[PDB]
Formats: sequence, structure tokens, C-alpha cells
Amino acid sequence: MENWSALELLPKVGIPTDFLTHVKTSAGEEMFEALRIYYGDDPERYNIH
Amino acid sequence: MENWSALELLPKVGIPTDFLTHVKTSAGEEMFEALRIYYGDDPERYNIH
Amino acid sequence: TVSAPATYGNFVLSPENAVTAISYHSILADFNSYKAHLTSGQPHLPNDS
Amino acid sequence: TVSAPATYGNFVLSPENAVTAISYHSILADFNSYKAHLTSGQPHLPNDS
Amino acid sequence: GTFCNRLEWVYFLTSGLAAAAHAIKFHDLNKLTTGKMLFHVQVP
Amino acid sequence: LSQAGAHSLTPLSMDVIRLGEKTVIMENLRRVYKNTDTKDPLERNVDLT
Amino acid sequence: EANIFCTFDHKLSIADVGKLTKLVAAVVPIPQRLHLIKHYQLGLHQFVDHTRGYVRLRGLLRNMTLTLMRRVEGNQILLHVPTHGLLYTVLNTGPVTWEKGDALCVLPPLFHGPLARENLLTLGQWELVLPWIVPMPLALEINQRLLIM
Repeated sequence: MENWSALELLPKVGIPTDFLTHVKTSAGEEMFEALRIYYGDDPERYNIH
Repeated sequence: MENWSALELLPKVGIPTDFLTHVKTSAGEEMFEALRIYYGDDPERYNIH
Repeated sequence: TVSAPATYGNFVLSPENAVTAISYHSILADFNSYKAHLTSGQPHLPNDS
Repeated sequence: TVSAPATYGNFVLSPENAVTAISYHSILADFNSYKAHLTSGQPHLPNDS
Repeated sequence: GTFCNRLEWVYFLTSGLAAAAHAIKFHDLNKLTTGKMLFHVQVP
Repeated sequence: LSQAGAHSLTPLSMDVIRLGEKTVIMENLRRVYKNTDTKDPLERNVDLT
Repeated sequence: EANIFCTFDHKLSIADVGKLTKLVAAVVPIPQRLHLIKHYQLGLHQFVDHTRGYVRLRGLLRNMTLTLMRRVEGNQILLHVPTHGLLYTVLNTGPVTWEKGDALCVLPPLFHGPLARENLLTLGQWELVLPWIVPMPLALEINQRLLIM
């Protein structure tokens, strides 16, 4: 599957993404293809294989 | 399951060799973990996806 | 009088991306920007690729 | 009396290897030599990594 | 009233086993999982 | 035939045993069938019925 | 005594260790409680045997000790026995919705219906089957209902 440490560690571009509905609604109603939510702050970014 | 295209296209360092037994005998008798013995010539190293 | 661009923008493949194209079956766009703004420390790119 | 090295053979990692390590979980050691000898044309390296 | 005083120091390079070793100090092995160094041979 | 050629000469090193004012060239044929397919024909099977 | 190391006879690929690194702070039982173990007694697949009894597994997994998996870096899985009282974080794969008041008890994984039976680590003869963490009313209902059976 698509590794999200390549999202979390690599430097990203700041952007004002203003989409019209709530973010958790657009997650829970599966408007996006593949989500990955964590409600904590997981250390799974750090196990760099 | 590996990337043998990376083995056939990348630039390589040369070595003086000395196998224990014959090399094809080392091929058919599973001395290593991963082997890619193709006879003739295979053009499989070209479809870069 | 609007002002559209004249031609399509060109996205030429950098020589840092050739090894990633051949070996890992992936392209990470403008590898130089990611390397510079990763080793520099600041995780905000000015503009995307 | 024989001569043997007093210190270990230190080996550093280029930042391009850091970007590939974050992204695809892989290292192609001495990545700069692989890049230059790919885009130049010489397919035989002086040494390994 | 005494404890241990009579030891000596031994290193990896000064011992004769280091002829079978190319000692590399590389500060990032706890992140590394597997190092493959793979060959391509053609036959005559 | 002896008029045909043998113009110049080159030096090269090999092993020689002295056998009663007749020096002969010792030579192993290992490197000419190192990893090859056809058999070393100095190897032979003999039969004693 | 607190940390339990383990190993495999296979090596571990990036796909397999990527399947496995998602299971940080997941519960895994141990039949033995020793310092160094093998992976052929880790989990439960040493003890699963169909046409023997789900109730035998319910009486057997009840008897094993429990651990929590964390800090995987290559041939080291590091099960960690929880001390009696401190606050821990766990992770469940058994699909039951939870509640802040309801306590927990361990059950052997019954089949759920979809013929998925997810094992998440497939080796040459050993899959990794995982203990279910379920709330207390379902555990009491399971025990009373199979006693009714």
C-alpha cells in the first residue's frame, strides 16, 4: 500500500485548501479514494525501513 | 518479485571471479536465494514502468 | 483581453530521477527541490513541481 | 609484522539516499556515481560503493 | 580487601581475526533492515 | 610455411621444468574451461573390463 | 524479564514488515513466559486445530499469558509483558464496537461470516492468528451460550 511516511517526512507545499464540506464528512462518506486517519499521533512514521 | 531490470540496466563494477563449482551447476542447485537464469537473450529490461 | 499561456509547459525529467525511474519504478517530481528543502531543514517548499 | 588499519572504514550517506530512504524504503549506495555514470554513458565503474 | 584489577584491553582491529573483515562504521544500521549486494554474471 | 610469418615476438611468462637438457612448458588448461559448457577433454573415462 | 525477544527462520521483507509495523501495541499471547522465544510458538497457530473444539481453545487461550507488540526493526519483535496496574495502549482487530465503561476479556477468533479469515502474515506452514479482545457482555453471552449448547 501507499506509504504515508513519504507524505509525513518529505517537505510539503503550504496551500489554502478550502473545500466546502467538513473534512471528517468527506472522509467518512468516502469521497476520496484512500484515506488514512489516526486520532492520536502515532510513531509509525519513524520506523524507516 | 525483485527488480532485475535494475540489475541489467544500472552501471556495474567489474570483478575477477572464482566460483566454487560451475556457475550453471550453482544455478540449477539453488545455492543463492534469487536467480534469474534466462537463456538466449531476453528483452524484458526495456519496459520501464 | 485575457492572457493565456502560449505553449504547454514542459516537465523534463531530471537526471536525479533516472535512477528512480529505472530501479524503483517511481518518479518523485523535482528531486532537487526535495533534497535541498529536506537537508536545509525548512519543510515548506515555495512552489510545487 | 603486518600492517592493518587502526580505524574503521567510515562511510557517509548522501542526501539523495536520504530522500530515497524516506520515499521508497531503499538505498542505492554511492548514488551520485550511479547518476553520473548513467547520464554520461560509461557503464563500468571504477570501484563499488 | 581487594577487587578485580588485572584485566587488559582488546580491540577488533588489533586482533588477528580482522583479516577476514572490512570494518565499516556506519551510524544508521538500527534503521537498516537488509543489505543486499547483488551480482550479474555472464558465462563464457 | 616457415617463410610465412613469424615476423616479431613478444614476452610472456609461464612455468618450465628442466628434464635432461629438454625444457618443457608446464601449463594447466583450467582457465580455458573455467565456467564454460564443453568438457575439458584432458578429462577422460577409461574402461577396464 | 519484561521484554521478550523473538525471531523467524525467514527474513522479513518491506511488504511484510509494513504489514507488521501497523500492529504496534497489538496484543499477542505467549504459551511459555520465557525471555527468548521462537515464532513457531508465538501467536496462537501452534494451538489451533479444527474438529477438536472451540471450547478447548477457549480454555487454552485463557491459560496463556498476554503481551504487547512494539519496536520492530528487523528480526526483533519485542513482546512486552504488562505490569499489574499501569496504563497501557492496545489495538484490536476483532470487529466489535467498544465503550468507555465496558471491560474486556480475550476469546479465540471465531469465524465472522465473509470467508475472509484475515491472517495478515503468511509463511510456509504458519499463519499468524490473533486473539480477539471483546467487551464483557459479549464474553458473558458467549460463555453462557456455548454452555447452553
